[PDB]
Amino acid sequence: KHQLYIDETVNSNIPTNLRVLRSILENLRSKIQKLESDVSAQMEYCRTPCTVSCNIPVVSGKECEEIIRKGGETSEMYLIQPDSSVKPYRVYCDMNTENGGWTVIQNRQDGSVDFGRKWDPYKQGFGNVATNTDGKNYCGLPGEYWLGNDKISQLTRMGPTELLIEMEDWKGDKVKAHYGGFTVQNEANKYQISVNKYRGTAGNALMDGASQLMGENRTMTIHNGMFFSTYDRDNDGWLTSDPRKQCSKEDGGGWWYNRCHAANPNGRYYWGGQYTWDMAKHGTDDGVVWMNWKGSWYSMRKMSMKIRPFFP
Amino acid sequence: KHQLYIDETVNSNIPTNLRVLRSILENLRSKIQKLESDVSAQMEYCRTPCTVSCNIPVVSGKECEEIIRKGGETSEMYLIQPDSSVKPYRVYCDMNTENGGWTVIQNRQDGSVDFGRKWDPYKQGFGNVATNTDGKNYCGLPGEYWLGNDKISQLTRMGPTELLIEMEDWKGDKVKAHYGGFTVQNEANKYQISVNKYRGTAGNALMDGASQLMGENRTMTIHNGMFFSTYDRDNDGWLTSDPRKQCSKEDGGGWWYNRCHAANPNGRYYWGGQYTWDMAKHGTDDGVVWMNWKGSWYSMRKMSMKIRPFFP
Amino acid sequence: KMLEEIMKYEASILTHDSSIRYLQEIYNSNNQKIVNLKEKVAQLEAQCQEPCKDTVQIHDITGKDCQDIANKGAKQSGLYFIKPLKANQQFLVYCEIDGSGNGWTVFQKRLDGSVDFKKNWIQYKEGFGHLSPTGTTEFWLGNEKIHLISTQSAIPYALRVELEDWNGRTSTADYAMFKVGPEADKYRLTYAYFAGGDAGDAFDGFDFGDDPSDKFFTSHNGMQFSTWDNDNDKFEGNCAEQDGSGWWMNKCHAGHLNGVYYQGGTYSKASTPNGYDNGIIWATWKTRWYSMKKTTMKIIPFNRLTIGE
Amino acid sequence: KMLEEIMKYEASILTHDSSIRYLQEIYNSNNQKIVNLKEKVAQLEAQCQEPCKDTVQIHDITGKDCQDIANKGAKQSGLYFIKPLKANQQFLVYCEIDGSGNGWTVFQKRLDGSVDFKKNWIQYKEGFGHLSPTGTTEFWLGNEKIHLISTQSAIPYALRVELEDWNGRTSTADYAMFKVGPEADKYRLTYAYFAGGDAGDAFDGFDFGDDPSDKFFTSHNGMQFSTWDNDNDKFEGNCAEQDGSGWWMNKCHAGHLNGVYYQGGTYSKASTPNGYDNGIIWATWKTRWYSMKKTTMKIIPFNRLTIGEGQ
Amino acid sequence: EDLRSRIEVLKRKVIEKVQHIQLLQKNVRAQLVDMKRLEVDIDIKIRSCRGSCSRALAREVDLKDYEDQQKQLEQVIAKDL
Amino acid sequence: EDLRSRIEVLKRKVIEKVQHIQLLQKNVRAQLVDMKRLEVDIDIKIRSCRGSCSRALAREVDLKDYEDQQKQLEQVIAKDL
Amino acid sequence: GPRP
Amino acid sequence: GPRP
Ligand SMILES: [Ca+2]
Ligand SMILES: [Ca+2]
Repeated sequence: KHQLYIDETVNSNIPTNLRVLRSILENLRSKIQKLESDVSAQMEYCRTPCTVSCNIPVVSGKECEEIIRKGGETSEMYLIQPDSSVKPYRVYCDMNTENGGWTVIQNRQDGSVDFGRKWDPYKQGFGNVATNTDGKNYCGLPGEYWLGNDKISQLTRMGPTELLIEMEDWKGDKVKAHYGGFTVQNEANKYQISVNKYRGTAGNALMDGASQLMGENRTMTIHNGMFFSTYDRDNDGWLTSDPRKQCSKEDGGGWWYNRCHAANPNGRYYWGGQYTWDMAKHGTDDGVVWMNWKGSWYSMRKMSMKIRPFFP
Repeated sequence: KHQLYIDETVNSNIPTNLRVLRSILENLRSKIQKLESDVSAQMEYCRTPCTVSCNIPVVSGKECEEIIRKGGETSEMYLIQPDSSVKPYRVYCDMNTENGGWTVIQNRQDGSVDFGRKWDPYKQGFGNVATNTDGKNYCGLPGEYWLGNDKISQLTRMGPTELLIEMEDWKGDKVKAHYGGFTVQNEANKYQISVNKYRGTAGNALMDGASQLMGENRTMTIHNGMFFSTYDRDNDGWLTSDPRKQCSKEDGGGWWYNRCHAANPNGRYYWGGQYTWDMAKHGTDDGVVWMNWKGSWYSMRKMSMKIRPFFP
Repeated sequence: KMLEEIMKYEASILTHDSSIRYLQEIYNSNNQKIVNLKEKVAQLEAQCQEPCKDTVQIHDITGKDCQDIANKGAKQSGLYFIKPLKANQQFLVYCEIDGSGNGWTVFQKRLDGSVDFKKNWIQYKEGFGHLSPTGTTEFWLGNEKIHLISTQSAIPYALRVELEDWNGRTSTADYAMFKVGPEADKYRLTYAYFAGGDAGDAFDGFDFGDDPSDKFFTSHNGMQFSTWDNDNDKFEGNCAEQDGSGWWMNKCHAGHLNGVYYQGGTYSKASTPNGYDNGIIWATWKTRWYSMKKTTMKIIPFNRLTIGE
Repeated sequence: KMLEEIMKYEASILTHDSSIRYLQEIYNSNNQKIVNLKEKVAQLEAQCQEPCKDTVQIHDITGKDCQDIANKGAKQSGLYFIKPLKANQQFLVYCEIDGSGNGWTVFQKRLDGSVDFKKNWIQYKEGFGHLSPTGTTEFWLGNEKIHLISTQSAIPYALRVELEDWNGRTSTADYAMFKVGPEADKYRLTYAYFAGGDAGDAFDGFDFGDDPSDKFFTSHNGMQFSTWDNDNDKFEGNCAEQDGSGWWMNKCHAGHLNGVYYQGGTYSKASTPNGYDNGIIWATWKTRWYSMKKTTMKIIPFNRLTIGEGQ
Repeated sequence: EDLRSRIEVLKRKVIEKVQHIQLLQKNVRAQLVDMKRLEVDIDIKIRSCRGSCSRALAREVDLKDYEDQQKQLEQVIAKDL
Repeated sequence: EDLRSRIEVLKRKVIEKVQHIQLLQKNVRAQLVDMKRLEVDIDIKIRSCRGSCSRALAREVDLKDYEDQQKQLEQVIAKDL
Repeated sequence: GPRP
Repeated sequence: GPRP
């Protein structure tokens, strides 16, 4: 008859459509307690810190290369002093990859260090340079670290320095990206980056931007010529629409972002190397990305950056 | 006729026997003036004395022998100190005759020193130990001297000391008289002399007396066992017939006289080595004699006495 | 079923309504939990920003050498940076400081055979091995650095050897006016004389009997430094290459602190490659077939021992 | 011719009689002359009993060393007897005393090449040369004695070298805490450090160029004493015998004060026997081929130099 | 006026209510989204705590429960009124 | 009594006189003796003054004149009256 | 290590 | 001096 209004089916409709709405709103209610617990535990674990006993090698020099020349041939933590004015500092030296002499400048491998740090930490450097092996007297293993922009700048500026960037997905495949020319300006020039002569299997995300993207979008991902940006201090390619769009953000890595990136070695360390926007804190490409290889939404298992004076 | 008495021949006799008596009594009268002059001159020469600059050798020891052992090998004036209580004194050391080490104890060679001295000078010592050579910094030449009785005594009494006496006539011939044993007592025993084991070419005037003399006269010239006698103090072999007979006399040497001598090293230095009783002040054997060799009336050109510890 | 089916439904909307106000208690509570949870993990993030603690610390006190440092006011044996007078760039060394105020600057230490001393020229010139603040690690400081210190100011330096057998029995051996030349002199070794020490002047050579000349041929004073890739020894066949190490050979040795590390001390001709002894020997103390358990060579200004007023 | 021949004779006895009373005037006069003449030569004998005057005199003031003597009240540089504490028998030395009160006890001096320093062990142990109160005579004092003084009491002694070229230009070189060991230590030489002096620490070795090792091989601190008949040098062939002297070689020298004395200073390889330099050289001041004109090595208690106070 | 005149005096009610439901599904839609995102953040921040702290809670994550729940929500939200 | 009675009044005279001569020859005999002896003594004492004085008179001695004179004296003394 |  |  005239609009029978069988919203009595709703008396079978609402019930079922509420049997879920409960089941989930309660499953969340449980998930919280576990995490609450999980965090407490960790805070307890943190009352006491991690330690290392990194005995110092006898050989030393301006940097890794010089060291290898001075007979130092084991890949490990070495003490270097580039400029005869700088207080010497620890660094990890890869003494065997492409003939060795590689001053490790950044290293990712197990997500043990927060890379989402402000301007200062990136300047000074942060993280763990090296760790003890099984129980040897020395620190032959590199930890995750960032040498700090100042040291990097100074180094690349002693002469022709070449950057070597290696990475590896979660299935053990490994590629590399090599640049014959590599430079990082002083803080005054906002650690402005510059690269040339790329040669490698990884894809030139740095000079050529994202191979997958087109025109407008592709060049806005190129990093050559970009400035360094930390979530607190931003110098990327953007419209200052207030704290709105910023490539670098909360716990997001400091890097040379253009109108964002094509590669993000200091991004977030997602496990398994697979993530999604709902996983991402900001629904973005948070990860330890290299679009030219695995594209977006894939945090590599391993990512490293090391230098060496060219000496052509 | 009855005693013609031709003492008129006396008027030719006396005249001639008076022509001499004048000529001589006047020639003497002339000789005096010369000598008067000669003495005067010498007195003028003596207003100003003779001098020497006897620089002192670095090496030293109890005596010559020790010195030669201590590296000192040049014959010259050395400073020795026998007993660690005695004020060290100068002495000439013959570092090369019979292997050297001879402490020169008396030396005659040119008549430059009065040896006719009283008791005291013989005790202390007198004379010139050494003189400068051509013009060297040192005194390498032995002058005429007498070490002095006390020193000699002490020395010969430090142990077995052997005496070596050398002499040489005016024709350059040289002999020696060596005695394995030699000793001289303290002043208390009047520097009583004693010798043994003679060995030499000069003749043993000291123990055996004069080879030329017979019995009575020969033994009265033996020196062994005699005492020392200076003209002022006499202890020879004699009859105290007042100041009459004394072996040692005016300007005559001090020596170990028996009923006089067989050898007189300290006698008077006659030139040419030939003399006569009328030349002799007292008509005696005044000279630097050694009867067993050149008998009496012969003053050698050189005569020396030196010692050295035996060390058999 | 008029006001019968509908009777069962006009009030059945308040039956299920106990899942609307009820299902907003959770959303408002769960939401809040997270708000604070975010805060909690925020405290956690803070907790871990710091890197692990490296137990190796270095001292801010520099000097021409460990004694100079000891003077400045150093009280503990540790790693320090020193820059010798003629030196251009400073470097780390291990300073041994006693309570008496003596600052030993160590240039060689063996203790576990953990490091291989079969190193070439460059390596022996620049230094190798590891520095620890507790001197519980073996290393070689480097001919160049040794040269630099033992030569600055040119004021009496004394070398002290310290050995220890596998029986915890020790023994020293000192050498006054110790010094090592520049590379142009192939880092030649020289000392004025053997001072005290109960271990014995092995540097003076020793008579092994094999031949009568052994004695000279085993002295090291005046000898130049030698590595397998750089002869300079008196032997007409390269001791360094044979005995495998870096040392000042002279038709080989009598003292050999950079020799092969033999566990337990006692070794034999068969164990050795070329057959000749190459253990850490020190002839004047033990046999040429007894490698020490520990070895240490440190230097200090000579006056620091020949002390007085 | 009765009272005619006899007349000529009875009064002719009074003619010749003028030669009896007359010839008793002379005998009574001449005799008298001698009486006094004897008296005269007697005064003469008196005049000469004394021996020549030896211009060399020694001083009655003893001490452990020249400075000690300088304290006692000595004012002049001369020969003195000193007996160091551990010494058994005293000995003569030349003390150099200035007006300021410093008593330098000299142990070596060269100035005319008058003495040969090509002496053996014993000779270099006991001393040789000559001591003069005017220090105008060259000599070597004797390792032993040097040892004794520089070691008695064991209180800071300082060494001072003084050279002088053939141009009257001088220069010192000092060394604090100088000392020489016993014979059992082959009289080794050691010093704390080179103090002032404009001549240069030649004892520290010198780089002659010939080889890079020269520099060490010419240092003398810690070196033992060496003579042709007693090696003890670092050289594998005896510097002492070759360079002909007594010194503390170390594969030879850079400073050589007991070297051969070359007149004029400048010498050459041809002049030398073995060809190597052996003159009195002092590298940090002149060439290894320039032998000094004068050389002097004296010592004094260190405290007489560091100023401070006095007592 | 109290027969079937009250059909609508019941409708605005069902309307005012179904809308509250519509508001909810989008509020939990977001809540879900927030959770997944945070579980992750946490998982990541704890591993990061490994390089500083003495210990690190051995974990993992299960976006599955999150995923299949998101799907049940959408499976419902896609229903008009 | 004044003829040849005065031969003897002349003899005691020649006697008293020849005796005076006999006295002289022995007085000079001695004088000669003394001289030679003294010439010598002097010659000796002067050389002896060499080791003490600045200078020493260069001399010698000639006992010859002395000797041959002694001989002339004796050659005469050996004559009776 | 003496070496012949 | 020093020697070869
Ligand atoms: Ca060889
Ligand atoms: Ca030698």
